[PDB]
Amino acid sequence: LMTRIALDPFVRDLDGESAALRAAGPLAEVELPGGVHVYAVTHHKEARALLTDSRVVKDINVWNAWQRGEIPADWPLIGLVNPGRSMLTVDGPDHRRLRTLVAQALTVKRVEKLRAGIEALTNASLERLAALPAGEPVDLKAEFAYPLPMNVISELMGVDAADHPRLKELFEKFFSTQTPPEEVPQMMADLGTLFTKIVEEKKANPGDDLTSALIAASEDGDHLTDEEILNTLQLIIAAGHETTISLIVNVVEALAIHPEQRKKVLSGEIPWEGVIEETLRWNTPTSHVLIRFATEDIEVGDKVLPKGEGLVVSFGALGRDEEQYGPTAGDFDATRTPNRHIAFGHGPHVCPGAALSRLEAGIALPALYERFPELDLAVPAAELRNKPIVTQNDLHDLPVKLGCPFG
Ligand code: HEM
Ligand SMILES: C[C@]12CC[C@H]3[C@@H](CCC4=CC(=O)CC[C@@]43C)[C@@H]1CC[C@@H]2O
Repeated sequence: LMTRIALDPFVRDLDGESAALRAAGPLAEVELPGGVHVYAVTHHKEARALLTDSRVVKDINVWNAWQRGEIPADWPLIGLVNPGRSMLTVDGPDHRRLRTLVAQALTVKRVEKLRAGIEALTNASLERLAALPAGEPVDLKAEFAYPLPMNVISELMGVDAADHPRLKELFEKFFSTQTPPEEVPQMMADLGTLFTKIVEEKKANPGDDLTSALIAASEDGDHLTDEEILNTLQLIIAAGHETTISLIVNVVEALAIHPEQRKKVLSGEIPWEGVIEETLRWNTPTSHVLIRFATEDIEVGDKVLPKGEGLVVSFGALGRDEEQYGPTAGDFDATRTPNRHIAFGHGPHVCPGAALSRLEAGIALPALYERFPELDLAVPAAELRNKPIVTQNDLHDLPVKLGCPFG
């Protein structure tokens, strides 16, 4: 086993961390912030295997370190490691019960119906740009990427829009490695009190949206506790806004660095669905997914994940496995045709909202470059920088000069 790798909480060099984990694969020793030792799978072939192995589980009571009360309650990463009972944290027969009404609501068919809505919100956001003074840089993150998927997923769950500025300011702190440990459990307090408030707004006045579809259904021949709903709602609002925002940003960043490919994208030669997929492989929004545990020793290539130890899937590292995609695994090629990446997961927990975000991004990007065909970065590509979020590949801002609307 190669030298232990300590995930930098300031994300000063993601591309090199990823390469190191690549080198230390298939299974690498890793240290999470606060000195917590866990292992990490960093190869494509082997990550598929562990994700479909029933010996690898989400029950934290299987974690040696947690049995032995070694994980501070004040830990910054506790939010991710132990978020409570939901689809995310259980397995096998118990899992299917919490997933099913959510997996049905986000199929290609049942999400096609939201398109009208997404075109609406995009075509608006575009109006608000250009409404800004031309010539002067704009943060494409704050003005376009952030609000769009939030609005969407708010609509989907029927969340009141007057809680947006408050939800923004809370998720900011949840993800930051530089949020002060004494501040943790009044942030989590207020998330809980925020989500409980709007769940009761829904019981009082049930709408057609998915929050209410969970409420009515539980009462008859299937499951769903008062807590399981509340936890399953946080999961859907968090996962479904964070990741997709980053996808959009990252697509825009990729086309900037690769302008020959951008030229062909804008002309139609390369279809947009190939750019979005390649961006997911090459520069996934989710660098690391937290937390599984071996029920017993598992062979992993020529190493062993010892029974009781934590496991991380390093999607960022494995997104450029040359064993999987050949010698060009390190480069953005939007035409890379057979492209069976796992940015969305594998086995039982694989993303149920893949089709939603593929849809949001496949509407919003071509809309933006139809309106602003000259749009390029306002800063050199190397000055762009990751926010301090160890699991996520999030940029701080994306300043661009729009360059006059040919819409
Ligand atoms: C670019 C966008 C996205 C990426 C890269 C992404 C990635 C992932 C990954 C890797 C997982 C697996 C978690 C694990 O195996 O431990 C996952 C699970 C999940 N994602 Fe996504 N996701 C995206 C968008 C969304 C959206 C839009 C929604 C909801 C509308 C969503 C909801 C979920 C849920 C509910 C789970 C848990 C499913 C389960 O545990 O069975 N995600 N996502
Ligand atoms: C844990 C969590 C649900 C699961 C989310 C997590 C944000 C990070 C994230 C990104 C993914 O790619 C999968 C879903 C996860 C792992 C969310 C933060 C709050 C919410 O309860």
